[PDB]
Order: sequence, then structure tokens, then C-alpha cells
Amino acid sequence: ASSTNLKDILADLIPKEQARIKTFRQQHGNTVVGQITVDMMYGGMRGMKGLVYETSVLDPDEGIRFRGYSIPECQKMLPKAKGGEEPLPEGLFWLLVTGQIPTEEQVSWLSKEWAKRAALPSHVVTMLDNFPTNLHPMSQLSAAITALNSESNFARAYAEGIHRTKYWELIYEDCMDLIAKLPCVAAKIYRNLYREGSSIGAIDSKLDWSHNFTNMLGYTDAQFTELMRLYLTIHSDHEGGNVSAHTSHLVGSALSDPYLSFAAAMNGLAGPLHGLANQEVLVWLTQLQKEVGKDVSDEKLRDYIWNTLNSGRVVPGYGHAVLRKTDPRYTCQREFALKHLPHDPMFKLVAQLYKIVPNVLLEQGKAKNPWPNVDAHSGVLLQYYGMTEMNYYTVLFGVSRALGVLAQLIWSRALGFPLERPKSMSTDGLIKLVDSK
Amino acid sequence: ASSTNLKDILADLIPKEQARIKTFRQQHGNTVVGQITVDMMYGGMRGMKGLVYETSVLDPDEGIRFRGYSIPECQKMLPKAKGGEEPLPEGLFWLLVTGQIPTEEQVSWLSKEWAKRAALPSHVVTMLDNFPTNLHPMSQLSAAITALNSESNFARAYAEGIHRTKYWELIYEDCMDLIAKLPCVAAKIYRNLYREGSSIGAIDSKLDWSHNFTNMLGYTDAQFTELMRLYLTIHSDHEGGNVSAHTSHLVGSALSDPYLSFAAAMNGLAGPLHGLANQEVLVWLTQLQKEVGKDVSDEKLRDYIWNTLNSGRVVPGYGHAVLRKTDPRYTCQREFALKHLPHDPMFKLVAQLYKIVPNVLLEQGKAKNPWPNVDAHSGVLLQYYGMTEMNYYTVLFGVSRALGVLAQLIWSRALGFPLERPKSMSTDGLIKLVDSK
Ligand SMILES: O=C([O-])CC(=O)C(=O)O
Ligand SMILES: O=C([O-])CC(=O)C(=O)O
Repeated sequence: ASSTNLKDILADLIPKEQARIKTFRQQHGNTVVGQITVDMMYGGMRGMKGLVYETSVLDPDEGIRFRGYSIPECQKMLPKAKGGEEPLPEGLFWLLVTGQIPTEEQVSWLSKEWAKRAALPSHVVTMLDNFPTNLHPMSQLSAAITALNSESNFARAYAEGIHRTKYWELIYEDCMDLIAKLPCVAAKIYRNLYREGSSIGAIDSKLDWSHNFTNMLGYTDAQFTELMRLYLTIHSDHEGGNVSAHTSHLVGSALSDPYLSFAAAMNGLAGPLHGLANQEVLVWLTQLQKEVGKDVSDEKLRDYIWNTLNSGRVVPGYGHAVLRKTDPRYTCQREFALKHLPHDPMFKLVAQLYKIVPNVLLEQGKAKNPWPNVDAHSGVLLQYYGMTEMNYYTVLFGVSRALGVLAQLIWSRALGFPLERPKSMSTDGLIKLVDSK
Repeated sequence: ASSTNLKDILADLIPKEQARIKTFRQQHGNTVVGQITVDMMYGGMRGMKGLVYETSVLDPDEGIRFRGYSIPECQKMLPKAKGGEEPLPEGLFWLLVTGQIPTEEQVSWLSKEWAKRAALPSHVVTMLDNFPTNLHPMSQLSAAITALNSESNFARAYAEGIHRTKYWELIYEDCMDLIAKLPCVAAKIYRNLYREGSSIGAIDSKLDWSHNFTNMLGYTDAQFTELMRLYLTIHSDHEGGNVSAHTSHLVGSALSDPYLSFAAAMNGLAGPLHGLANQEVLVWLTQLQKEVGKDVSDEKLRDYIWNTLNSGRVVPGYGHAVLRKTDPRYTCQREFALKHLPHDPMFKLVAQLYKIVPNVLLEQGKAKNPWPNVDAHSGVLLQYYGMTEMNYYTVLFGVSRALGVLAQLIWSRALGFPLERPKSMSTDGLIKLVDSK
């Protein structure tokens, strides 16, 4: 007897693995895994292996798997949206949380539970309508989300003294609600900014997560909803040790609720060095669209690329911290591209940035990975579907990234992972360390 | 000729140190400071030396220094305010930023520039009047912080392409505007909340920061304006390692501006395992004040203690992260209380924990530090001056906590410290790490 619910599922899973890493730590706490050096401790933990985190692992060479589900494994193994071909993101939140690949049914449950949870508090909406147009879609988007910590069941619980065991639970209810509300506040920025006067409407609970949002933005093309579904699966989880995810993990660990703890992280994502770069290639691209002019040879186009380099600047959408190969999450976006829009002026000037850009960082050897991003090529497809307001681009990114981040958050509070308290050192005293000692 | 301005000092100071830590890493990049072990990796970076950080260092046995300045070296060598005895925190910001203890003038300078730079934008005020009474003053707080970043100069600079070199420079001006406006905002949340009705009126430019605050809080006791100067000193910096400091430092490294990058941390501090536990000694202190009753022995007091311990709970104001000793920030406030409230109920019982609690954790050795906090102590004094809404206490903290955060941040953007991209490890891949390899 009985039917579907991720909570039950978890209550079975959870323990088995508390035991499981316990035997591990019994045996191998004893183990020196890496080494800490002065360089790393000057250079922002690059290679310094700091976290445990389950909800994804990146490979330099291969990259992002999701159980070990490589995006192309997911692409075809996670369930599709009744009339489409894309990885539909309830099937992904399924995957990461349980290590299992779902039933379509067991996603429908998901959809219709999120878009049951999917109701916005008076005040949020007030505040949101008050937001001045001069205010970034993202400064906005945290402001609401940091104010959404009114609906927080966990934060409610604690202050009345829920017992340690439990913790994972209530944050299962808060998260589930936040991923649910998220979209509406995504859409409800966009529309108070860019189409400024019209309603973000109803929720058909006989729609999926992705699609509700497409409706709520006021976008009408079927095909853009496949794209949307698709972004919404590859921006999701991309290991721990990135800014946003690491933030959230961290502000997570002092037992601050998932509302507060997401919206700490989008300020993670807000960082032009984290998220903005999305938005920023097509900044450049309007910049190259002007300032180098309409139609160029790869010479002034390379002089333009030299352009910005020499001007001390930031070359977004090429290279990557730790990814030493092609981001699957480009290649991912390509085959989507080749398949609905191969006819585009910025599309194929993306198969043209596809042979010139890095090679100016090969000329340079700036940082260690010459190959394509995810920043790159998403922008180009947004425009195609007539998403053009490139500030809003990282509102999108947070919406997809909401999947990941709350995903581990449930796991850390079921796994009792303590408080994120490093050791920091001073220069002067580090000077006393290495040499003076 | 010419007069006072931290900026000028900075442009002499900054290079000297770039060069400095330059040589240092040419020689000692190659130096391994210690080890990465699996328990550290499953147990929250405990000893796991992850930073270099300037504006303060904390020793186990010794605790907080500021340059090498202990709280007591401070209490005196730092300039005090015009008929009063207390470390005046414009001289504290001074200390950290420059490496040098100030002059009373260039604290006059500092006061004066702040009380200039504390304008408040329209749209803050709107939304701060829109905050409903069942938000916390810190959910309330951040949201209006993260909005405030519309008044980010650096956030504007970057959009147009300032040069890398320049970076500290714009974050100078943003932070200074922050630490400036911040308390107007703190005060405005109190006053919307608890004082429900009345304006937060003046800023008298020839007053001091802490003074003007007390003035806008509605608080007319002279004595509470010492305690304040003082509080605001010892809640400033406590190295990098902690949540709020490390959070900012993080979202900082992502070239997100000061506002966006403070606010994230304050949720970091909003954590019950962070800052809320001011509030939650006095949480239990109404739960002493009822539930074991008015006048008790240290039996059914001890009982009291053991009861929430066995109920698995958290016991605030005792123990700590890294401090294996009696906080300087305790003994600091002790010497105050001795001088202005040796008559109190909740004082002398504030030494009534002062031989009982950790002893039951000495029964337990629950964690590794027997001697007191700062959360311990403060919150008794605060009712002593008639601040009582123990919710707000943790708004109190972040006001102080804006010094140190905006403090290091400036030195990070001038030292051009990169972006904190650590390495996260999953279980199963940890599993294949240690033992399988
Ligand atoms: O891992 C990185 O450094 C950032 C990244 O690509 C992500 O957060 O998706
Ligand atoms: O360092 C700790 O973990 C917390 C602390 O005392 C502080 O943030 O002031």
C-alpha cells in the first residue's frame, strides 16, 4: 500500500549513511588527505581540499556528475516533460537528494508539491512592488529571500527547542517551500522591472516547475520552455567549493535557516566574479557589437580581445577555477543550439569565439584552463528567445542553483556536520611561522 | 600644511605591504603550514588553517589582539570620548586599518566623516517602514542592507571598467559610507519595532558615532553611552575564522561590493550558533527566571543546567571554537560591571554561573573549553541600561561587527587576494581517497 513522498524516502536513507561515514571516520579520521601551504593560504584555497559535500562532484578533466550522473547521463536518464526531450528539474532534485533516478510519477509528485507550496507572503510582494527600478534584480532578489525567513518552519522550531536529531526534517519543509516560492519572486522581479505593470498570474498545478515560471514571466514559446528546463538542470549543483554553494554551506552551518542561508549565497552569486559574468559576456558582446563594430575580422576581434586584457580586465566565459577541460555545460548548450537556432548572428560568433578567445590566453597562459565555460553560450540563447535584459540573467542562475544548494543543506543537518570555523592566520605571524620558526 | 584622512595613509601603507608579502611568498610559497586530515574535513575546518587575515588574531590562551593590542592595551592607548573613560571605536577602526593607534584629532576626523556620510536613501526608509512586526530586527536588518548597495560606488565602477589596482579604493569609499549609515538603520529597526512611533531624528556631527546612536535609540542615560562605546569595541573583530568574518571575506572575494558582502555575513551572524546566543543566555534567563524559579540554589540551578543538556540542547555563553581560555571580552565587561552595577540580581548571578556551568561540562568535557564567552556577559548589562528586547541584541553585535568586516575587506581588495575556491570532497570519493588509494 501507500504512495509518493521524498521525506519517507530520506528517513530510510539518512541513518544508513550516518552509520556509514561513522565507520569510515572511526577508521580514517586518522588520515592526512592533503597538504596546507603558504601559497594556498594566500591564494584562496586553490587545491586546498576543505569540504565534504555530496550533492555533486566536479572532475577537472571530466567534470560534473550528479550521482556520478554525468549531465549526458542525466540528460537521457532523468525524466522528460510530457511532449519534450529535456531533463525536467524535479527529476534532478530527485537525483541529487537520493542518488536515485526517478519515476515520472515521482517527479510529478514533486512538481505539484512545489506548486502546491508555492504561495507568496503579503509583505514580500509589498516590498517587491516597492523596489526602485534602479536596483539590481539580484539585490532585490536577496532582499525578498532574506525577508522570506518569516515563513521559516525550522527557525520557528528552534526557538521552541526542537531536539538535535530532527533538524534535517524542518529544513526539509523550509527548503521545499523556498524552491517552491523562488520562481514567482524571480518572475516577479522581472515583470516589475522589465514589463512593468503586468501580473505574474496563477500557478497551474498541472504544470511543472520550470513551466510555471515560463508562464509567470509571460513568455509563450514552447521551445523556450525546453531551454529553460535545460538551464534549470545544468546550473544547479557544481560541487561545493564555489562561492555561492560554499557560502550557503557555511551560513548554513551556524544553524541559520535555508531562506537566510540561500540569500547569503546570492551575494556570493552576485559577485561579478561569481555570477555576473553571464550577463557580462553579452555586456562585452554589445561592447564588441559597438565598439569594434558590426562585422569584423578575428584580427580587430583579437585586438579587441587583447583590447580588454591589457586594460587589466576580466575575460568572462573562458577558463575556470578548477575545470581544466571543456565544461560539459558548454557542450550541453551547443547541441541545443545546433538543434533550434543554427542560423543566429551571435550564435555562430559563438562558434567563432569558439576558436579565438583562449588562444589569447594561450598567448597569455593567464590561468590554467583554455577551454569553454557555461557563461559563454547561455546568453546567446537567451536573446534568441527574447530574453534580452542581461541584468536579469543571474536571477535565472539562482533559480536553477536553488536546487543544489538546499540539496546539501538537507544533508548536512541530517549528517550533523558542525560549524564552519577555520583557522585564519596573520601575515606578520605567518612570517613568524614558516621562516622564523 | 594639510589635514586628516585615512586614505592618504593608505596609499603609502598599501604598496609597502604588497612588496612585503611579495618577497615573503617568493620565499615561502613553498612552505607547508600543516595538515589536512579527514576528521577536519568532516568536522568543520577545526585547526584547519585556511586563511591569512589581517585585522585581528586570536590566541587560545591569550585571545584577541588588534595589532598586537590586547583589549586592555586598547582600553587605555585608544582615545576616549570627551568626558568618559571608554575606548571610542572610531579609534578602534583606526588601530586595525593603519596598524597604528590614533590621535584624538584623527579620531575627531573619523567621527566627523562618518557623521557626514550617514545619509539614508529614500527606498531604505520606505521598506524599513514596511517591515512587519514578526520579522527579527536582523532579517529586517540585512534586507535593508542588501538593498542599500544601490548606493554602492564600487558596484558602479566595476560596471564601467575601473582598473584592478584601484580596487581597495572604491571599497574604501563604500565601507566608510557603510559603517557610517548602518547604525541609522540599526536604530531605525528598534524604533519601528519596540518604540513603535517615534523618529530617530538628529545626527549631530560634533558628536561621536556611538553617541549619536544612543541618541537615535531614544536612550538618555550617559552611562549607557560608555558601555556602548566599549561594547562596540569588543564586538569588532575576532579573526577571520568565524562565520561572519569569513563569510564577508568570502562574498568579498567575489568582487561583490561591501554592502552585499556585509549583509550575507549578518545572516551568518544571525545563526543561533553564531550571534543569536547573546539573546539566548537571556533566553534561558527568563527560563531560569520562571522554570526553576526566582531564588534557587546551585542544585536545582545545576539541575537546571543539566536538564537542557540531556535534552541535547545548546548552552550559550560557555565555551568556544578556538579559545581554550576566559575571554578578554568577558573580563573586559566584568571590570565595567564592578564599577557601575555590583548591586544586581542578574549581575551577581552573572557570577553565579561563574563557578557552576562548565563544571557540569567538566562533568561532560562537551567541548574543550571550560572558561566564559562574550555572549555570557553583555546581555545582563543591557537590561541594566534598560535595553530589554533580547531579540535586538544581535543587531547590537553587527553594528560593532561592521568595523572588523569592513576593516579586513579593504585590505583584501588592496592586497588583491583572489577568490576563495576550496576543494570539496564527497564521501564516496573520500572513501576511494584515503584507503582505496
Ligand atoms: O566551481 C566554480 O568555481 C563555480 C561554478 O562553475 C559554479 O558554481 O557553478
Ligand atoms: O570566533 C568565533 O567562533 C565566534 C566569535 O567569538 C566571534 O565571531 O566573535
